[PDB]
Amino acid sequence: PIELLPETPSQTAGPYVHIGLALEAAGNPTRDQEIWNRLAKPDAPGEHILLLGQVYDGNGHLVRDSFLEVWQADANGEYQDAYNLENAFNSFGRTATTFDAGEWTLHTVKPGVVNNAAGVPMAPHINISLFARGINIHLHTRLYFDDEAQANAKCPVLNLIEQPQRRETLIAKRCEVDGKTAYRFDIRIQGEGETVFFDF
Amino acid sequence: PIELLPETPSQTAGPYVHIGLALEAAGNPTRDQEIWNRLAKPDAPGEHILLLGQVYDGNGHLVRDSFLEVWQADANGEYQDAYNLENAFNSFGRTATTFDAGEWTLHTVKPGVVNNAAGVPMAPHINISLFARGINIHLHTRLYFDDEAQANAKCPVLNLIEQPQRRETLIAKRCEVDGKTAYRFDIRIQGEGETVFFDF
Amino acid sequence: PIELLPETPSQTAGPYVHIGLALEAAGNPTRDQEIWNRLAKPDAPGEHILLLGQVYDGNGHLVRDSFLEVWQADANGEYQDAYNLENAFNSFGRTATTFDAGEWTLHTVKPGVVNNAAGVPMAPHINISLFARGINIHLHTRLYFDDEAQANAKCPVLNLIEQPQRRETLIAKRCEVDGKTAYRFDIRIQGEGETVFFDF
Amino acid sequence: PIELLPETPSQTAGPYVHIGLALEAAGNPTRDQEIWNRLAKPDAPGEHILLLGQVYDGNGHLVRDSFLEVWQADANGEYQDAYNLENAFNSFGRTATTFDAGEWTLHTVKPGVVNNAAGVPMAPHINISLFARGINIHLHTRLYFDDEAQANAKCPVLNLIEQPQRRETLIAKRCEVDGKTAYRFDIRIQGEGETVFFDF
Amino acid sequence: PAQDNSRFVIRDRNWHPKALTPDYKTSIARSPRQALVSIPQSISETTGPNFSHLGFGAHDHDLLLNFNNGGLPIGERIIVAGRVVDQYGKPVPNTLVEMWQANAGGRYRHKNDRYLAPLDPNFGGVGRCLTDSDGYYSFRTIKPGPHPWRNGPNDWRPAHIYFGISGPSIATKLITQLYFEGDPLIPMCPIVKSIANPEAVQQLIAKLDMNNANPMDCLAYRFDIVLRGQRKTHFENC
Amino acid sequence: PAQDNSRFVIRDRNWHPKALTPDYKTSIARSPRQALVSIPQSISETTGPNFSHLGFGAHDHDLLLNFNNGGLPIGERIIVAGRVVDQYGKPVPNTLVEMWQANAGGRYRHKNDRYLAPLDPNFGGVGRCLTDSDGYYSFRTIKPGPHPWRNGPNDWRPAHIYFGISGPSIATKLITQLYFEGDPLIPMCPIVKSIANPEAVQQLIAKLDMNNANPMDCLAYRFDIVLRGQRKTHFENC
Amino acid sequence: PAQDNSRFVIRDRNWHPKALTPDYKTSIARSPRQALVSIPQSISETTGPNFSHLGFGAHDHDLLLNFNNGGLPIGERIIVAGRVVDQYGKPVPNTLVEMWQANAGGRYRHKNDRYLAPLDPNFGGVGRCLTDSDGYYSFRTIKPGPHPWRNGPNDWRPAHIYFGISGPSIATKLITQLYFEGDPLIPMCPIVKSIANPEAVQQLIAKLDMNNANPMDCLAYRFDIVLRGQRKTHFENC
Ligand SMILES: [Fe+3]
Ligand SMILES: [Fe+3]
Ligand SMILES: [Fe+3]
Ligand SMILES: [Fe+3]
Repeated sequence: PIELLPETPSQTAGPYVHIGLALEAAGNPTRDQEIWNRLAKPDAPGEHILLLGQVYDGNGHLVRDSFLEVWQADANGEYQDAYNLENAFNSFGRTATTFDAGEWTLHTVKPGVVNNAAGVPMAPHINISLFARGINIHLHTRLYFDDEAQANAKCPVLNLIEQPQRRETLIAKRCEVDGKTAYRFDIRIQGEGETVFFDF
Repeated sequence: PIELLPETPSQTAGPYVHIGLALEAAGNPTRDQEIWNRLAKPDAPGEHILLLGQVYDGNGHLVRDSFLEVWQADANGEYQDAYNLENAFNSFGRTATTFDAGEWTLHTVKPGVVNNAAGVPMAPHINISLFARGINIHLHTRLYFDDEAQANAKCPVLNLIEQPQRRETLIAKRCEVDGKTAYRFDIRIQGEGETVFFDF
Repeated sequence: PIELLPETPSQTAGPYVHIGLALEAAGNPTRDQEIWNRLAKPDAPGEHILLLGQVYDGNGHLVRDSFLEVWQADANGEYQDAYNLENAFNSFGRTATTFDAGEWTLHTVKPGVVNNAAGVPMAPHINISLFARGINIHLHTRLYFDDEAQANAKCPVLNLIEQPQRRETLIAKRCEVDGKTAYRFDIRIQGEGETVFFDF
Repeated sequence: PIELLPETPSQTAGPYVHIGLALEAAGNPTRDQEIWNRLAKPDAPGEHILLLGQVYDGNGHLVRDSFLEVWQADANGEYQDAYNLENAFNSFGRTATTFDAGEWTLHTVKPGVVNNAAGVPMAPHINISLFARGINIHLHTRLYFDDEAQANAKCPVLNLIEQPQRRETLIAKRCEVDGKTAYRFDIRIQGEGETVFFDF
Repeated sequence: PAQDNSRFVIRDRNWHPKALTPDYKTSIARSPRQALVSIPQSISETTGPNFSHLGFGAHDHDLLLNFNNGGLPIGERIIVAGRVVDQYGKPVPNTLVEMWQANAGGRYRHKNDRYLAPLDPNFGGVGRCLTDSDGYYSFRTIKPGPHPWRNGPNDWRPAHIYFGISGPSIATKLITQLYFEGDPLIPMCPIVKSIANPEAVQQLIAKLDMNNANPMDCLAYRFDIVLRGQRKTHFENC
Repeated sequence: PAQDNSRFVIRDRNWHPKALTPDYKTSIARSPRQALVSIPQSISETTGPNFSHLGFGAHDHDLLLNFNNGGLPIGERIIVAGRVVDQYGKPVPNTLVEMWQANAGGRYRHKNDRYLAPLDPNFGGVGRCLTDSDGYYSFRTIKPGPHPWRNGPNDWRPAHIYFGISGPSIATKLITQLYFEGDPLIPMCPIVKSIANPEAVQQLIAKLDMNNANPMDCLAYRFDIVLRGQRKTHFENC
Repeated sequence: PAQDNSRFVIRDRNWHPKALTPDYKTSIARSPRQALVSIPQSISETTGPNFSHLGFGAHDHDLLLNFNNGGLPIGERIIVAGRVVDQYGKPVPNTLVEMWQANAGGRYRHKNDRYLAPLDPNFGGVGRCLTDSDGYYSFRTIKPGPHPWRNGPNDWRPAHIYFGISGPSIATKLITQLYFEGDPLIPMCPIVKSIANPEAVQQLIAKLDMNNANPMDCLAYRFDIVLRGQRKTHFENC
């Protein structure tokens, strides 16, 4: 058969990933421009939301060295790829769990609906990639919203998860943190309540 | 050493097994004669019973596409191998889980006692072979009866299972379905309460 | 793919074929029973006919060392495989061309119609196999009759010959020899008027 | 020595060529635009002519399944390569033998003179490529005109054919079809009167 | 009735695929985590159904004719034939061979298959027969097409026909899959690769069999099946 | 108009099949017995039609949709794609690629084909396209089935698609046949074997191309085509 | 009467010698130039004579005794024996095997042979027999000598015995030549070399068979013969 050049193989991001990719989180000096966890400035259109979560291993213990990358549509359902710190909104961000701060946070807006390649609407979601010591190739998942039950039930991506119980692992829980709208999204890498991870 | 011709290797029966082996269930027309789940005519000697069960994977979820073959002595402890739809009793039959509820059923008689090769009586049992998508080589088990506790305690096959707790997984529970004597035999392929599977 | 034992390869019957297979024609003593050119005794049912012919090479020169075997139905269209010199009719015979007698002859009856494997009638024919010096594997042909034009035009075997002109090479010419019905069938191995040869 | 990538090897166009390249002839519906045998609109400059011919195998039998491509200068000696069904003249066309009569036809104009690479005029000619079942790589030839005898005698391509007798095989015969000027160009693939075929 | 009068050579469960073969994703949750428990052969295991008295329809072995809704199925006409023997080379006569498959485009006639390739109105995809007195079986069918499935993101089964064989006892009964000589999907398939030993995989590849073809009609493939060796009992209980 | 401004590398007529290949029976009477006459390249041979202004229908390259009589054709959904380059490796853009084939069962939609395998009411078997500006072409179709033919008594063509490619001149134009990776009929076919060199035969075998497949939809095969090398003229007439 | 109930595996005409093998000079004018026409097997081709009731003389298989003119023939006393089977390995019982040969000096008992080596007054060179119920035949003879022939200017046939075998049908009937293990003339002979495949040539070389020799009496050679495989019809006319 036709064999292309093989992809460079993945390796773990290791225990010190934050020195390269999360400088403030590493407690190290930052450069003038950093890619971090504030996707939306106050002036961005849409519903401003705080996202937060913890990451657990297969023994139910906190992962205190994770690194997360996120990719989401703006409130209108458009992906904005022109990354610029001057923008009121960027579709891309980074966050982390650390020894001092085991709960990651993101400051963003709720994403609008995006159609799949067949033109079927997907429920509002944030794409997440998870990296850490012990993780040889990053884990892909999606954060959906518990206040989008009707859309979630019809999402062509959630519906590819064979078991309804596992679909529940991708639904973040609305709450309030310091008087602002928030959603909690915990990830369980292994075992009881294991978060669904995707391949694509 | 002496090496015979190797056996043809097993493969999974796949998710569409029912189109070759359970035609009614595939949603398809049947042939004049099918091998199915009614082992006994009403005139067959012995105690007429319903067997039923559900099959669970390692996550506790129903296996909705399983296919089961059974082999049992008649009420007089005789294996009837000359398969015929006109027989009062067939020792062989087939069943499959319903896709909605996942429950298989068999209509039969309670098997009589047969001896092992050393002449020791085995407790009344049904030999079962389980096939499905995800199962690369079929799983062998035995269904014994909870109202045969004295015979079960002395069965030379049950006593080959090292742990009493695991022996309990092979004991079907007497119940009533539509007011008729039945025994329920659930199979757990993996994990908590995992059913004993045999090699021979 | 599946490869069977290979067939023993053919070789030419050579210049002295008659010493083994045509003893009288070789001018050598015969044994008590010989397989020769009289398929029909006078008492055989059907139309008694003489067949005769010459064999030519690619330069139009007579082949004076050929050996021919023939296989034909009786007048009723039945093949008679129980070869016996006592029989009024045998379906099998042998003839030859020699230095002294360059024209072979056969004494037989006109064969009846035989259906092909699809049940379609073939025109009356004699199957011929031709052997000689210079012929590495024997050549198969058929002798049909010029007074069977309607049947010949419908024969499923003649109709597999793509060109009508080549079909004419298999049609023997009715004549009279010493006041008896005869057909002449010349074979041209190569070149102008080349006789159709079959593979099956 | 220097060895380039090898050319993809030819194979026969097969007996069903017409379904890909001569759709009308396959007995099939045509597409909106087809490349076919009318090279000239009525307004095309020059002398409008019909070309026709039959194709013979080595046994003198019609080749009923042949497919021909032609390439010729327009009346002004220009090769029109920008193929378009709206053009007054196309230098390229296609034709095929009818299955009953075996005769192909082309509607065109008489080509004007073009020079060879050394600047020597070639006599008016049509370049032809012949494809069919049994032809493993197409045969190239040229059709010249019998009323251009002076030009033909001086053509540097015709004079590369060593024997005058073979040059005659490329000379089409002026005739009249339905009262209109035509030239007949029969091709004999093999044997007596074998048509000259070129390599270049 | 049936009697206990033979023993069957123990299976090599490293020649068969193991239960847990995670690249075949559904096997992860449908594989036991505890060891199988070995038990000695008794009459329960060394006997099984014989199907000599099962009534077969005229076309049960002929998939070109057994789902006839006005025409022939579309696709590559093939005979699939072979012999069932045991590990000692002994033929297994009068044994039940069942087979099922997708159509020429890889679509199954099953309510749960929603692959976009169309059903064939004249193809059902199921056959059965008994081996003859010399151990040979024969079916006529259409070569199935490969078909995609929800495993990895671009996984495709090679062309395959499912087989079930009863044999002399419940100890010999087997389900397997037949693949076809040369199919470039075979080395890539995680279900084929559930079998760890490459020589075992070769045992599932049917060979083109021109000797068994009907000229101008259908091709043929040969698939021989080997069931566990059967021997008489010896020196037992003494 | 066209101008003479290039030369084409001379064909290797021992790499191509020869005319007389008697195991392919029809070649015996349809092969010249006289030698071909070599002639130098002139404008007549070094020019040819360009089809940039030919009007193509929307589905001309898509055999799953171009003979639509109410449904999809039955059989293995495949993309057949590749690149046309010359012997120097240069892409051949905006060139005409035509293809035709039998259906999934080896039956041709031609009045002269009476093979008993049925026609498919939604399959015609003809495609065309132009290569793009980088030399690439693409078709979507059904994998054709093998089919018997009246050569020897049990001869079968491997699965094959006929290709015609125009290229820059009448000197480059080619008809060939594409075969499929692993097909066990390839080594047995007298038409394949008209090509004497085994390495040349390999050039006609399309490779399975999983990278180009549409998951849950269709597989893909890659078939690259090499036309005669084209060079500028040099040192002529001096 | 005879019935059509079997089919015979198609011949490999590249395993057999081709018709035109010009180093064997007589083949040049005695080879058809048109292709053979393939036809399907019918009762005409799949039946043939059975010679069970042909009457054999007591010495028809024993060339040491069947031309007795007062003494034994001069030359190497040998048994020539073997089995006739078909390509599936099935024995061919009660089949007619005829053989003929030159004497110990390469001289044939035919008026057309004027080779200067003398005739042997007690040797005729002709044998026949039927294979037994297990497919075995046996002759006793003198090993034939090589002989010169008018092909090239110094051509010599290896020692050889001609064989004719009927088999079950006119489709199986064969004439061939047996050669002898080690004969240095075999690689040089243009008749042997009419067979293109060297493996096929090896099939014609009889092996010295000391196991079958009579001590102090005669040696023995083994020559097994394989006729076309015979199978039952299947799936015809449906
Ligand atoms: Fe490190
Ligand atoms: Fe499948
Ligand atoms: Fe000789
Ligand atoms: Fe074809």
